Amino acid sequence: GLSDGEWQQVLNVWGKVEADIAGHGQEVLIRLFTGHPETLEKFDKFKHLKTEAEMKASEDLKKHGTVVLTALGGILKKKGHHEAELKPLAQSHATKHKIPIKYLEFISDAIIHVLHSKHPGDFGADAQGAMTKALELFRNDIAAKYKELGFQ
Ligand code: HEM
Repeated sequence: GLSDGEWQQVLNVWGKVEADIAGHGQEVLIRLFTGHPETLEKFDKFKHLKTEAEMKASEDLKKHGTVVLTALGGILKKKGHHEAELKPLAQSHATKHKIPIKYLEFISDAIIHVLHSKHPGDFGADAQGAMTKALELFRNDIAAKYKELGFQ
């Protein structure tokens, strides 16, 4: 649960992402894959990537980063009223992709890391607080659907 002022911070930060969605999406995925190499094994289309240089050169990885962040941005713009947008993603991630909730924690922290890396000194303590709360809400509502499905 976020206040109006917190949502305002979230959507202000998101404007930074929307200025270069593919570059942010690329770096988020590279941070996830290099920090947590077990996550790469969930992607049949990226498992061939052995080095970060290969990851950086991959146009399909940048494409997938655009898909991921476009979906997250659509959810964030709902300011918590995201049941319809979140349900299909929870279902596909539990039943088809088999993504444990832990990996959603990993990517949440990766988003925070990339924001500081690309906007050093321009991602303030209030903005980090609000973004973290928004990603926690997203993860918690997915977790509720995972529990319904019995997925671990
Ligand atoms: C911010 C969180 C994320 C968002 C919004 C997101 C969004 C999406 C979307 C929109 C798709 C395509 C449609 C679908 O299959 O449902 C997708 C595919 C996928 N997601 Fe996620 N995702 C997230 C996190 C992750 C994480 C953490 C992993 C794994 C570590 C992951 C693994 C996958 C895989 C394996 C695919 C299928 C890729 C394919 O082969 O083309 N997702 N995701």
